[PDB]
Amino acid sequence: FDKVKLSDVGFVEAYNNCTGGQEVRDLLCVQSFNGIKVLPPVLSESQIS
Amino acid sequence: YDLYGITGQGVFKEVKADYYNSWQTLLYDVNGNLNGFRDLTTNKTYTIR
Repeated sequence: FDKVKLSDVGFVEAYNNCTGGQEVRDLLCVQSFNGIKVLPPVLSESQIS
Repeated sequence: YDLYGITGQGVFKEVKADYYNSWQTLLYDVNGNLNGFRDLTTNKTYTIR
């Protein structure tokens, strides 16, 4: 999980910095603004672990 | 907003930008969205989200 930035649990962390209006230069926040947002899977990554 | 003809809606966040030379005023991004703006009547800068 250290190597890959956009891991499974990291997506919602990457979505949580989108709403506040701070450092909004990344591309992931733009995709959610037009409906293309990644959803989490059913099982959490803690659960599979 | 209707900024000098450009129509759109969003927030305004005042940030002390730089290097808007003399003629170049409106800061577009790669995708043809409006991402930054300079007022001609106040010589101030903004960034739009």
